Amino acid sequence: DECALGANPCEHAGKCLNTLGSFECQCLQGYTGPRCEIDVNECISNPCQNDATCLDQIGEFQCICMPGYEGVYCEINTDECASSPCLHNGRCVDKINEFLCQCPKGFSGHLCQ
Amino acid sequence: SSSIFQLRLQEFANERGMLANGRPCEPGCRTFFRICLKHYQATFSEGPCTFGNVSTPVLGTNSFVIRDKNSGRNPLQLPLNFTWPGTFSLNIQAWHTPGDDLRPETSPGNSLISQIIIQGSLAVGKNWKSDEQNNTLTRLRYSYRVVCSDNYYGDSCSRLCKKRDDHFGHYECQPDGSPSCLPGWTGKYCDQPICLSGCHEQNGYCSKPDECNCRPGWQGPLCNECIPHKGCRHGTCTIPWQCACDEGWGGLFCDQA
Ligand SMILES: *[C@@H]1O[C@H](CO)[C@@H](O)[C@H](O)[C@H]1NC(C)=O
Ligand SMILES: *[C@@H]1O[C@H](CO)[C@@H](O)[C@H](O)[C@H]1O
Ligand SMILES: *[C@@H]1O[C@H](CO)[C@@H](O)[C@H](O)[C@H]1O
Ligand SMILES: *[C@@H]1O[C@H](CO)[C@@H](O)[C@H](O)[C@H]1O
Ligand SMILES: *[C@@H]1O[C@@H](C)[C@@H](O)[C@@H](O)[C@@H]1O
Ligand SMILES: [Ca+2]
Ligand SMILES: [Ca+2]
Ligand SMILES: [Ca+2]
Repeated sequence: DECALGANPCEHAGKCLNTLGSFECQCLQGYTGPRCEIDVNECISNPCQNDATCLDQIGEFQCICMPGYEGVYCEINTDECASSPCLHNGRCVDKINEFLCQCPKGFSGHLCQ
Repeated sequence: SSSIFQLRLQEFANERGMLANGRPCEPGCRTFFRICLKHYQATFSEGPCTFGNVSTPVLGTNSFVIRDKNSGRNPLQLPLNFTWPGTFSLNIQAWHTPGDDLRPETSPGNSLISQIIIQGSLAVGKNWKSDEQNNTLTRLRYSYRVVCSDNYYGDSCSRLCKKRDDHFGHYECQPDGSPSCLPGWTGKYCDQPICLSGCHEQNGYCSKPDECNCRPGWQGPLCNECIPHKGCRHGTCTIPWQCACDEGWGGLFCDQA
C-alpha cells in the first residue's frame, strides 16, 4: 500500500507504517509530529537544578552544571572532602567547588602537610 | 547537527609583531587562530569548550586583511550536537608558530600573541553581528551569526522542511517550516487535490487537481445532477433513485395516468 509508493514520508529515518487508504509515521526517539519533521525539545521538563543550563540534543537532554555541582540533573553538591584530602588529622570543610583544611598547630600548606 | 555557529575573521592588526611575553616575533608573527565556543558563564572561565573548538592554519603575518574562502574555511563552521541555547561565550586566541602551516597546533614552538573574550545573548538568523576589539598592541575586527542547517527552519532550527512534489505532498517551504501548498492543492501536507471549481462538495470528489468525479447516483460536469430511479419514464428527481411523476402521470415508475 502506501509505503511501497517510492520515497519515504518519514523524514528522520522514521519507519513508514501503512494504515488503510493511508499511513502513519513511527518516529525514532526524539522526534514528533505527523511525519517526524520536528525535533522534540527534551528540555521542556526543566530536569536540571542549581542554575544549570539545559542542552536539547537529538533524543536526549544534556546539562552543564554550575561549578561544584554534578550529576545528570546537576542535583549533587560535590563533597570535595570525599577523597579525605587534609592529611595528618586535619579537619575538612566543604564549600562549593572549593575545600578548606583547618590546620592544627604545627602544620601548614594547602593540605596541611 | 540542527544548527550552526558561524564565525568570520575579517581583519587583524599586529604591528611590531609582539608576543604576550613582550618578545618580538622572529622573523614575523606567523599567526594562526584557536577558537573556543562555550556556554555563558558569568563566573570566571572554567572548563573546556562545550560548544566545540577549532584551530585554523596560518592566515597571515603581523597586520593583514582576511579574505573569505568558499573551500582555510572562512567563515568558520561549528556544527552543534544540540539546539542553540541563546546565550554563549566566545574565546578567540591569536598565536604564533615556527612550524608548518599544516596543523600549526602541532608544533612545539607555539607562543601566544593576543586574545579576546565576549559573552552574551544571540538569536538564530542570517544577520551577521559584527564587533571590534582594540588594544594598545592589537586590533581584531570580526563578525558572527547563528544559522540553521540546510532544510531546517524555525526560531530554534527544530523543524525540518524538505520540498516535495509527489504523492505524499505538493508544497514549498516557508521560513517557519510550514508547507506552502502548490497551486491546486490543500491540506496540512498539501496532498489533497483541489477538485474542479463548483464540483459538488458532498456528491463529487477528485484524485487529480481540477477534476470532478461523481459518487454513485450522480452525473454531470459538477456532479450536481441526480439520476432518477432505473426505469423512470415520466418523472424527475432531486435525490438519486427517485421517480417523482410529472403532470397527468402516476404510478411508481410514472407510466400511467
Ligand atoms: C578601533 O580602532 C579603529 C582604528 O582603525 C577605530 O576606527 C575604531 O573606532 C576603534 N574602535 C573603537 C574605538 O571602539
Ligand atoms: C494518511 O492519513 C493522512 C491524514 O491523517 C493523510 O494526510 C494522508 O493522505 C493519508 O495517506
Ligand atoms: C524531562 O524530565 C524527565 C525526568 O524524569 C526526563 O526523563 C526527560 O528527558 C525530560 O525531558
Ligand atoms: C580528593 O583528593 C584529591 C587529592 O588527590 C584532591 O585534589 C581533591 O580536591 C579531593 O576531592
Ligand atoms: C548555562 O550555564 C549556566 C552555568 C549559566 O551560566 C547559564 O547562564 C548558561 O545558560
Ligand atoms: Ca492505507
Ligand atoms: Ca531535540
Ligand atoms: Ca561541596
